[PDB]
Amino acid sequence: FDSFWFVQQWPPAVCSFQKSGSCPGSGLRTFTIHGLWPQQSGTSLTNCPGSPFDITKISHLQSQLNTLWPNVLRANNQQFWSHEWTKHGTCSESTFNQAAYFKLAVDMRNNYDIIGALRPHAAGPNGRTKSRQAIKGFLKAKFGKFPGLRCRTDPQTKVSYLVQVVACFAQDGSTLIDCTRDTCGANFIF
Ligand SMILES: O=c1ccn([C@@H]2O[C@H](CO)[C@@H](O)[C@H]2OP(=O)(O)O)c(=O)[nH]1
Repeated sequence: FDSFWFVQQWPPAVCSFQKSGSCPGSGLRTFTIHGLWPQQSGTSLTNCPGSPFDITKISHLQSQLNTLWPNVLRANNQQFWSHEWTKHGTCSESTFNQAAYFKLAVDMRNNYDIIGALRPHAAGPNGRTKSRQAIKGFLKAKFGKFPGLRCRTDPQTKVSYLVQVVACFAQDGSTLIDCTRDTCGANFIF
């Protein structure tokens, strides 16, 4: 791998697309971790053969993980962590063992407070239209590099909503670099 995509999701928006059934994310008001995805030549590396998920290796992080990395779609946090490890984490296991991988995601979340970086500039979430350039600009000013913005379009109204924010890191997992791909248009609701 040559870099990482640290992906955070906005729970209310994610769950807004679940028009049927329960969705725990509907009641959260902060960005939470979706995943830490190793990258290679502009694409995500997935399903690499590696070690099976072992909860005992991250037992010391259970408090932080239940708070910062909850499953927002269903009430089963461990299943989500196991899925993320098997699908993404194994691809960077040559340098980051399971414990280090989850610790890395936690440290990244604690050091990349999106709402805190937007609130002062009147760019916090309020269900109104935001500019892609403005949001990327505020985050670049605070963190030093451009983030990636990901959006989803509502099937009924065709309105675009911000659902995830990506912070791009070099292969060392600590050096921030500019992201280069957005799925958001010029404007979206946030
Ligand atoms: O909080 C969350 C956010 C996303 N997911 C993803 O959706 C699929 C549900 O079975 C899960 O497989 C997982 O897929 P991922 O996008 O890699 O594919 C959750 O389960 N919980």
